Formats: sequence, structure tokens, C-alpha cells
Amino acid sequence: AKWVCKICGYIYDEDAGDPDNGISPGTKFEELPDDWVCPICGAPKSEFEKL
Ligand SMILES: [Fe+3]
Repeated sequence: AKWVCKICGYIYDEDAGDPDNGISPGTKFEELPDDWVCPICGAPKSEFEKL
């Protein structure tokens, strides 16, 4: 799945993960740590929407 940051337009793609911030490819959004934030704008998880 993909999830968009409603603040900046960054797309969290589960197939890509976010390795530079400790998230390996294939990590589901719901599995992201509670303290993970948008790598671009710093928004909390609450500000993402599933596409
Ligand atoms: Fe963002």
C-alpha cells in the first residue's frame, strides 16, 4: 500500500520502506514505530492517509 502525507505530499510506499530512517522495505504503515514521522516535513503518523 501507499500512504500520503497530507501536509507535504510525500508518499510512504510500503514496498520501499524508509531505510535511511531505519525502516526496511516491506514494512506496513501500521508497523511503523509510534515515533516515526514524515521524512520530508516531520508530520506525525496521524497526518497520513491511505491511498
Ligand atoms: Fe510530510
